[PDB]
Amino acid sequence: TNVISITDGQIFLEAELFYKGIRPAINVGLSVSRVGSAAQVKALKQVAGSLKLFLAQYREVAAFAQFGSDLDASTKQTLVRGERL
Amino acid sequence: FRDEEGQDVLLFIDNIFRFTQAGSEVSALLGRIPSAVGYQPTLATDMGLLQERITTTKKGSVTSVQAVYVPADDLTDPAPATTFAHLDATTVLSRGISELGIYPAVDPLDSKSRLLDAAVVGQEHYDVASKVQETLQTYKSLQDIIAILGMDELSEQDKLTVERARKIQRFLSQPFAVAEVFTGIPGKLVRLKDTVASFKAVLEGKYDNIPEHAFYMVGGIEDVVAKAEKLAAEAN
Amino acid sequence: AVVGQEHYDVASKVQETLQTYKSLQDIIAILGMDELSEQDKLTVERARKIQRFLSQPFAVAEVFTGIPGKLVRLKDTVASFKAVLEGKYDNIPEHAFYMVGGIEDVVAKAEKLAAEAN
Amino acid sequence: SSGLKLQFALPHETLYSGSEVTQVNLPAKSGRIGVLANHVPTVEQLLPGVVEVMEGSNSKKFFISGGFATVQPDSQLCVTAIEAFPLESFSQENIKNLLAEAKKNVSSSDAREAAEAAIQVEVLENLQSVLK
Amino acid sequence: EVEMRLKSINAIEKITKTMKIVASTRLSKAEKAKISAKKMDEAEQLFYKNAETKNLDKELIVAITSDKGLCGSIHSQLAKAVRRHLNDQPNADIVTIGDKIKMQLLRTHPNNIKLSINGIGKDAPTFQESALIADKLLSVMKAGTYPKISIFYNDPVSSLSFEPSEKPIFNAKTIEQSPSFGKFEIDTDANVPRDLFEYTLANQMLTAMAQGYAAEISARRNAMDNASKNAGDMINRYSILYNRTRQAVITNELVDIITGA
Amino acid sequence: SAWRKAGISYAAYLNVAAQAIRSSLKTELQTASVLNRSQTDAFYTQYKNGTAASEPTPI
Repeated sequence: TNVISITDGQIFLEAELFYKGIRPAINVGLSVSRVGSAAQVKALKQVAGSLKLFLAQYREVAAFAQFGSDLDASTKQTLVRGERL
Repeated sequence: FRDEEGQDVLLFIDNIFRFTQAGSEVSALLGRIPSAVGYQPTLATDMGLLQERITTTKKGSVTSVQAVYVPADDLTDPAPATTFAHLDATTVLSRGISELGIYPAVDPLDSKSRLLDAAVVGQEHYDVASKVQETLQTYKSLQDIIAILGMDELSEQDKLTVERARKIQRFLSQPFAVAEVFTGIPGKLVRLKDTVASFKAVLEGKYDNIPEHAFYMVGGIEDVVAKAEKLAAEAN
Repeated sequence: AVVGQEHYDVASKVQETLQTYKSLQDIIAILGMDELSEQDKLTVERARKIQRFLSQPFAVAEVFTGIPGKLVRLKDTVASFKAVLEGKYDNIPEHAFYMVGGIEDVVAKAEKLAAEAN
Repeated sequence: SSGLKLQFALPHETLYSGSEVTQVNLPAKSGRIGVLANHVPTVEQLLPGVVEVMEGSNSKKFFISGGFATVQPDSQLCVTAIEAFPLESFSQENIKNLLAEAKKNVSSSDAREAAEAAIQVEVLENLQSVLK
Repeated sequence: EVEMRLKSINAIEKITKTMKIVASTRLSKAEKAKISAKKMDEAEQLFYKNAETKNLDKELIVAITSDKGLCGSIHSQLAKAVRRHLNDQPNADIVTIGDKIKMQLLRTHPNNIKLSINGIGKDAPTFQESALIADKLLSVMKAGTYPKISIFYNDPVSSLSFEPSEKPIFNAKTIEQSPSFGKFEIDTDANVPRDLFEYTLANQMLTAMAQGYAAEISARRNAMDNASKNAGDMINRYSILYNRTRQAVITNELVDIITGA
Repeated sequence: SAWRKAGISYAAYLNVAAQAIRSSLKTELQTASVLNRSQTDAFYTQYKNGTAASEPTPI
């Protein structure tokens, strides 16, 4: 808690994603970068905004990927994009 | 500033969680055998001494806007609950909303206000706020079924409510005059009456045909239609 | 560059299968194993077969497990696990991998259980 | 019993169930049968065609896509149906004619498909006659 | 237990709730379809009790189920019903519709089964697919040869309780002659025996499969409600355990502060 | 006409009649139910004593 409260950013490497083979398994759901796109390449910022949006959508829909039931076409597309990313 | 000058002042606590952490810390340096909450025995004493001193005295009023940092929702610890006891109106800034695009990140349904009543803020203001909150509550209530089933099967009344709630949620995001170094969009200093009028007009269905992207990252309803025209030009 | 690309791929895939099993433990538990997708069910079955295959009799534990403590070479283990991950032994019951060594022990146990059960 | 209790049912949306009806003229296997009241019990298939249902309302054309002329001794006629026929919305010619010509063009398949193509052509001609 | 609590609250409780909700939304549409088809089913059954066409004195078994993967107890109930029927007579060409019922029939009587159909329980029933299935069954299997045809399909009473209701199928042999075939006028040149035999084989099977889908999704709703109750009480007891453990952290910090300091 | 003799069967007669009725209609009449009726994916397979799956031919 102390180190999280001190440092601007907290990169979260949790073993669950590593066991899922993400490697280095950055928990984007919990990882935080206060500096953010300010100190980032402009092209990198452009791609990373959409990347972060798509990973957030995948995270909030990732449960249905585990369920694997008859999902909506848009939700299926978002899940496919998130898993591919 | 409140007493001698006799003017309303704005007290801004950077992080009350860091304040209580530092209090427990300085307790750790000294003897200060922790008994009250577990990490600080004095915490109640100095915590009340601090909070009690912000008071609307006969000379002036001090508004204390404190920021509470919850690490991974550590509500079990008494420290966030102690701050939950002091305040009267909360402005929680859950990260999930900011991840969607509304970077202000304040949760419409979890940011309650003590003075949010028709007697204080106004009948029209309270009605608009309650209706918007109900619409957004229905939004996140039906979001799960929309995700697991789809949009077509949803009822037409619920379809209208979810569309209006999406428009309102985009409307929540507002340019900050302090955020131009990261966003580049000039800030929009809106007014409370203008805010209530715009929200009532949007919820009334007069601007349902306007795309939801128009309400995103704008100020007033005039800014809404301006961004609508801009995005229409960009698209085609 | 140490154990070889094939060994690394095999280890990563078996870890993936076992992690899918652990993640879907509760899903099998109270939601229902049959209430699952075909791919997830196949991965769970492969992970269970792998976990059964991880058992190995020990010579010092011969009196404990009741099976002679045969040894397996690294190349044999890599080849057997690569073949298992390909699904070549899906029809074989999970209990065949119990307390065995190489894939030869697996097929011998499968044949003996088929003969004794008929 | 006075009149008839027509039970017009569909797998998607039933039309009538024990409703008063005067004439239930329906396209029998041989021809079409007129049912007025206490008709003789009978069981017999229906070819596609207009199931003329006279009731308190105005003229109601109800083209059928399959059913039985099943009449009870108690005048409770039950005309089973598969596809409904709106009085005016269903009546269209361009799409029907185009589909008929396309099916006639693709009717030169094998004998198993040829019989189906011929029956489809005959039912398309029936639809064209029903269009009026 | 933080990961366990998370996977209990947001991975087996809320999404199971919303999947029960979508099951209920499907239940409404399937109930509408079921009553629509039950209209002509009631018509046919009342006609058949009006004109007794019972068959006297080469058997057919039809396993009709949706594609749901054993939603609690409906598939086990259907499997035990077909097992009992096979014990009564194991000399019928079993036709299986679905996946779970298909593998149940495979593991029970692989020799008796000779036809399997997949991709049926995708959504609410459609008439065209059922009629085509009936045509295929009467063509390749020649259901007319068997005097009796058995169709298996569950029936929910109101919401929860289900039974393996079976409806007899009347062949052309028992239509051309019957105890009360003279009541209803027939046309010999029209070949109405075979026509009515095929019509009942189509209508009864179609509505049987629609009712089986309705019962399957009702049992799915019941099973997911049971799973939701299990998730709820597991979450309650594990949240009590979580509070106990997190308070035990406070007790541990209390003891090491009053011992060390 | 010749469904019993030359055609497939009576069930095929209802199938073709229903398909003609649904497809040969107005554009606005092609609702969701009509879409489900048009879409057929019954992949029947001929099993055997040894569960020899012949082929999942379309219906």
